Amino acid sequence: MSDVAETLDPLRLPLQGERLIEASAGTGKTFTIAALYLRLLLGLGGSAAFPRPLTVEELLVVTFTEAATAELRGRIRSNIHELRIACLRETTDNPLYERLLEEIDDKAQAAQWLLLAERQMDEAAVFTIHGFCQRMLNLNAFESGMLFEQQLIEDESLLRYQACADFWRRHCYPLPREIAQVVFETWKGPQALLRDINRYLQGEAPVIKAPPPDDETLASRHAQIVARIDTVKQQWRDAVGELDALIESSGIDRRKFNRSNQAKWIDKISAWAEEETNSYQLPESLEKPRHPLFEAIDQLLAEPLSIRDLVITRALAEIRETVAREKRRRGELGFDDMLSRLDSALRSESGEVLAAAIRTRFPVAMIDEFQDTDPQQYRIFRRIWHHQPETALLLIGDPKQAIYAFRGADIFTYMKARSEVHAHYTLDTNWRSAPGMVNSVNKLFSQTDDAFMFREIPFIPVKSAGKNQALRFVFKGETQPAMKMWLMEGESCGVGDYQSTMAQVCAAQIRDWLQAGQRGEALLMNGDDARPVRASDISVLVRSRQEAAQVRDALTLLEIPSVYLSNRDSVFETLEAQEMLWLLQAVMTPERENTLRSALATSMMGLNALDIETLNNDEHAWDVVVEEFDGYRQIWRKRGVMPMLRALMSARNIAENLLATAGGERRLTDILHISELLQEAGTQLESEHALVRWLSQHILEPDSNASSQQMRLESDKHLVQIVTIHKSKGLEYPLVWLPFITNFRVQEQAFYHDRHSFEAVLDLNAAPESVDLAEAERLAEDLRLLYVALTRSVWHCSLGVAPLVRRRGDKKGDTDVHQSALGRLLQKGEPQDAAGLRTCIEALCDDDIAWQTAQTGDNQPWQVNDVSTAELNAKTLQRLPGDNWRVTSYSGLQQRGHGIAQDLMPRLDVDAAGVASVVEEPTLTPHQFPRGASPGTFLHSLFEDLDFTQPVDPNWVREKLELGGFESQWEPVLTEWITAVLQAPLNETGVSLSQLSARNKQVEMEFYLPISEPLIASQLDTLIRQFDPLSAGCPPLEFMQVRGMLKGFIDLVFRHEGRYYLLDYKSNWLGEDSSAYTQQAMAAAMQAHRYDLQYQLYTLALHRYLRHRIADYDYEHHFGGVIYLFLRGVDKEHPQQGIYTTRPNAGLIALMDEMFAG
DNA sequence: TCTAATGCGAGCACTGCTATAGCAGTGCTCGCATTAGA
Ligand SMILES: [Ca+2]
Repeated sequence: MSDVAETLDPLRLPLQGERLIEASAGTGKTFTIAALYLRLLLGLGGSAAFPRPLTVEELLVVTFTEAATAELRGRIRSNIHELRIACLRETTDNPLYERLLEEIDDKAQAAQWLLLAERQMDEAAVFTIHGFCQRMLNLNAFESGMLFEQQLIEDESLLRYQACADFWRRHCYPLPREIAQVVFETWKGPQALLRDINRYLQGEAPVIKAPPPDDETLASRHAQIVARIDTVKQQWRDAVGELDALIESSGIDRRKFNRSNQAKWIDKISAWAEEETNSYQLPESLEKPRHPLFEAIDQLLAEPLSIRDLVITRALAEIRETVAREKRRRGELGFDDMLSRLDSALRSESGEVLAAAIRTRFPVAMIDEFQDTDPQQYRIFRRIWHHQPETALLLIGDPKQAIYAFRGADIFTYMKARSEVHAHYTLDTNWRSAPGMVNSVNKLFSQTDDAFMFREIPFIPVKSAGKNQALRFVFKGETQPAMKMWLMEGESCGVGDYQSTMAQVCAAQIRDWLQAGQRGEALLMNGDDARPVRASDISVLVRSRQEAAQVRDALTLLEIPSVYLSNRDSVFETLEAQEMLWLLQAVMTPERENTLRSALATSMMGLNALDIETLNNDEHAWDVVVEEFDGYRQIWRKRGVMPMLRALMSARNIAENLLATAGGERRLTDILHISELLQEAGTQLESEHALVRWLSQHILEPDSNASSQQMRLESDKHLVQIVTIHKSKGLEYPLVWLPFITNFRVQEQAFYHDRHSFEAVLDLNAAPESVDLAEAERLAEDLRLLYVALTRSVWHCSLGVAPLVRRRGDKKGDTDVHQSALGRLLQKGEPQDAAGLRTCIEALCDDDIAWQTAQTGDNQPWQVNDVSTAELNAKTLQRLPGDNWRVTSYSGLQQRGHGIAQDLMPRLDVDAAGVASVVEEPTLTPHQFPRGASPGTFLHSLFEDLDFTQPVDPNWVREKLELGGFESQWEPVLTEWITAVLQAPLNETGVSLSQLSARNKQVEMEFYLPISEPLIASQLDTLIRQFDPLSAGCPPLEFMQVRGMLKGFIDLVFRHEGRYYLLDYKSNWLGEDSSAYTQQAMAAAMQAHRYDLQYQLYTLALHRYLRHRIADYDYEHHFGGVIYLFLRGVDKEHPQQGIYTTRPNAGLIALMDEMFAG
C-alpha cells in the first residue's frame, strides 16, 4: 500500500477491488497472472480470497495484442489441466501447485470445478481491449445505440484523407484571392493540412489551450489582420520624411536597401507575410534623440498575425464528424470507435444500467499491460469497477515500459490511475537474467532520484534469481562484464558520424564474437556448462528503419547475414512483383512480340544477353516459346494463377536455379507469396486481365495489410537479428547491441500533458512554456525506451556512446549528451565537457559495468565454411487413374458454359440462352416474349402449380408477371397463351392438360439412376440408332465414359386412366413465327439439341420408377407417354403445331435398362 | 527517353562607420538531419 509498494506475494494478495501491480522487466508478469487466475477459479486465498469461486466466463482478462490473448489463453488452459490433475493425485512436486494445494480444502471438489473450467476454455473471458468493447457494446446494443449488424471498417486512413479534402474544398475553393493566398501560404493543400493534424483526429481529441472564439470566421480574423497590416501600410506610404538625422554604427546607409523594400511592401496585400523591417520599428529604434511616430510597428510585431489556429481548430472539429457521418452511413465501425462508443455509453444517462450489466458478467477483471492505456479505457474501467464492492480490479503492468506514445498510449492516464488506487505491489525478483546484468541496470537507473523523472514513476531495484547466479559470458579468455560502454573520441560529434562509426564498431565486435565462437572462445555459460555464441544469439536493438539499414550494411560488409525483424515493407514493392507483372502480361498475350520479350528478360527467368539476342534471330524458336506461353494462359484460364505459375516455374526450372543464386531465397519466397495473394484476388474477378490490373494497382499504391507484409524465411533464425526497441518489448536475447542508444531529437511540437490535470493539451501557438513541457515529456519517454533497451539481454549488452552535439553552438563545452536518456543518467543531469563524459563513465565502472573506446576494425571475413549431403528423393505413387465415378445428367451432352449454372440454380431453364432484337412488331404474340433462361424458367414456374382443371384467372397472371418483373401489359397475351396450351390435344384421345386433376399429376419428379459399367458414348449410339428413327440423325456419342449416377428432373408426369406420361415444357428460341413450330422444324430442333437423348433417358427413369412403385406393372400396359410442348407455336386452333410426341420402342428401354447394370 | 527536397543557420567574404578593431548587416555556398515506433 501507500508509499513504495509491497512485494506482492500472489497467494496472499487480496482479491477484493482495486490493486495496482508493478511487474518490472523479467519479473514473472505471466506466472503471476496465472496463479491469480487459479486462485479466483477455486475461490482460494483466505481473508485475501474473493467472496465466491468464479467461472471461466466471469474472469475478465484484457490484453493488448491478439497474440497476447492467444498465448495467455493457451497458458491458462494448461495451469487448469495441471492444477486439476495434481488435485486428483492430491500431490504435486513442482512449486506453485504445491502451495496452492496446501491452500485447498477439498481437492476432490477443486478437481471438478477445474474440469468444468478446462471444458469451458473455448470461451474464457480473455479478450483484447477492443474485443472486450465490441462485446459489451453488442450485448447492450440499446444503451450503446449500436446496429446489430456492423461492418468492422479496417482502414480509416483514406476515410480521413477524403474528409480532409472535402474540408478543403468546402472551405477554400469558395475563398477570394486575398484570403486564399493567405491560406495557401500556411498550407499548400489538403495533404499538407493532414500532415499537420493527422495525429489528432485520432482517439481522444486533445484540449486546445486557448481556442479561437467559438465563431471567428476566416473572413473575420482576416479582416482584423489585414486592417492591422494596412494601417501600418499607410503610415509608411509616407517615407517622405523618413530620411533621418542622428546616427549609430551598426545601422548603415545600406539601410536605403532596407528602406525601399518595405516602401515597396505596399502591394494590394494578399499575404500576412512581411520581410524584415527590423530597423524601422521603434522598439529597437531606441535599442540601436532617436525615432518618431511609427510605434504602430511595435504593435504589428506583437500580435501573431496568422490564420493557423483558427483553420486548424475548425478542421479537426469538422474532419472528425465527416469521418463519423461517413462511418455511420456506410454502417461501419473502426477500432477507436469501438471503445469510444463504450465510453459515451457509460456516460450517457443510460449509463448505470450498462455499468451494472457489465459488472455482473465480470465481477473481477485483470487488465494486463495497463501502462499502455489512455483516458478512454481508464474511464471505461473505473466507471465500471472503481469503488464497487463484490468486485475486484487487478491492474497489472509497468510504467517503466510505456513506449507507445505515438499510438495513443498515455503514461499520464496511468499516473493518474496510480493516484486513485491505493494498493500498490511489485514483483521483486528478476528471473530471466544474469546477476551482473541485473546489477548494472539497477546501478544505472539508481544514480539520480526519479530516474524516469516523474516522481510517480519511481525506480525500485530488483534482485536476480538464484537459478541464474551462475550465468556468465567469456570471450577469448575471461569473463566479460554485463554492460560495456563503447566510447567515441573527440570533442564534438554529429549524428551522422556517430552511426557510420558506431555501426562500423558494432559489426566488428559481432564478427569478433561470431568467429571466436566457431573456435570455442566466446561462451555463454551457466556455471560449468557452455555453448559457443551463434548468430541466433546476437541481437541489435534499433530505433528506426534507417538505423537498421545502417547496421545491416556494416554487417553485410563483413559478410555477416542479418534480418530486420521489424521490417514493414510489402511484397508488392519488391522488384519481384514488377517482374511477375511483366510475366503475367506476357502470358495473357504472348502474341505481342514485345511484351513477351520483356517477360523473358526479367532476371527471375534467368536468361542471358546472349540468350535474348539469339532468340530474337531464331524465329522458329520464338514461336516455340510463344506456344509455351499460350500453354500457360490455358492453365491460367482453367485452373488458376498459382497452378499456371507453378507450371511455368517447373519448366524454366526457376525455384531450383533461383535458390542457387545468392539472396535467391528471399526472392523465391517472395515470388511464391505474391502467387498466394494473386490466387485469392483471382477468386473475386472473372477475368485474368482484371487480375493483372489488380497487380499493377498494388504495385503503385501498397503497404495496405499485414497480409501483404514480407514473410521471414525459416533460417532467419540463424541470422543476427536486428529489431526495434518496440518490437523487442517482451523479447529475450543472450547478447544485445545498442549501437545508437545516445541519439535524441528535440520535441518541437507543443503537445504536452498538463502537470496537474493530466489531460492532453495542444497549444496552437508554440508557446515556449508548453514546448518546454513537451520536451520534458520527450526524454521522460526516452528513459523508458532506454530501460526497455538495456533490459532484453541475459548475459551481456554493450551500447555505443558519443560526445554528441546538435546545437550549432561552436563546441562551447557543449556535448548536449545530457539531452538523451542515456546521457542524462551518465551525466547525472548536468551537461558536460566532451571529456566530462569519459570521466562519468569511468566513475561507475567495475566488473558489471566497463567501457572501452570506439575501437574501429576491418577484416571482411566471417571466416565460416559449409558442408552438405543432399541424399534425397521423392515418393512416387504406383496406383493409377483408371476409372472415374460421377453424377451426370444429360450434361454428358450439353457442353459447358453451364459451369456453375446448374450449380447456382438447380432448375434454371438450362435449355434456353441468348439475346433478342428488332423483332418487336407492335402486336404482342407469344413469340415476342423475352427470350432466354431467366424468362424461360419464369414460364416453367407458371405450370408448376396451376389448376389445369379450372379457368385461368387473369389477376393471378398479372401478379405472376408483376412479381417476376415483367410488364403487366403482357397479361392479355399470356393468359390467352396459357389456356391455349392447356386446352391442346397432346395424344388426341382425351388428353389435354385441362383434364388432369391434382391426384393424376406429379410435377418436377427427381430421379437418380445408378449407371455401373461405364456408359460408352459409342455403345449407346448403336442401339439408340436401331430403335429410334429420330436418333438416326447420327451425330451422337459426343460425351465420354462415365460410371456413377444419373440425376434428372421431369417437368410433369401425369396419368390418363391406365397410362402414365412424360411431359416436358420447353420455352425455346425466338424463331420469328409459327413457321418454326411444325412437326419437322420441331423434330429438327429436337436433333440440334439431341433432346432425343432426354426422352429415352427420362422414360428409362419413368419406366424404372413405375416398375418399382406399381407392384406387377408392365411397360406396355401402363406407359405410352412422352409429350414435348414447345410453349411458343401453340394456338387454340392449329393442333399438331407446337406439340411433339414419341413412344420409345419398349425394346429400347429393355436393352437400355440393362445397358446400365449388364 | 521528361523532374528530382527543403530550410536552417553557419561559414567566409566584404563594407559601412566611428570611439586599427569590434559590432553589425548584406549575401552566396554548403553540410546536415530529416522519418521513426505497431
Ligand atoms: Ca423443360
